[PDB]
Amino acid sequence: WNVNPVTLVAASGDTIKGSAVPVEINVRFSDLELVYCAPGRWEYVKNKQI
Amino acid sequence: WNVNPVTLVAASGDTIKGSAVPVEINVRFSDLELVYCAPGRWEYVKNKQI
Repeated sequence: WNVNPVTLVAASGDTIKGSAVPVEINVRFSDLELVYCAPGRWEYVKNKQI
Repeated sequence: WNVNPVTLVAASGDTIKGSAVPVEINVRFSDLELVYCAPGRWEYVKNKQI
């Protein structure tokens, strides 16, 4: 990540956050903690890495 | 930790960070989180005691 990054795709339905469009991560190091959150949501730890 | 300090060690092999010389964790609490990272690197969260 950076270089060729993530492409994060939630499929329709319950959003990860906001408008559900696929999120991308430039952040060089990164680690992704995401849970399905009862209001039909996928939590994402904001800006983080090692 | 604090008090009697830690010693993290990188000896030859791959560098933890930078020069691989042993990095010493002073701080009272600490959380040691490192990976073996394909650029031969062991990255640990700075600060992030418990």
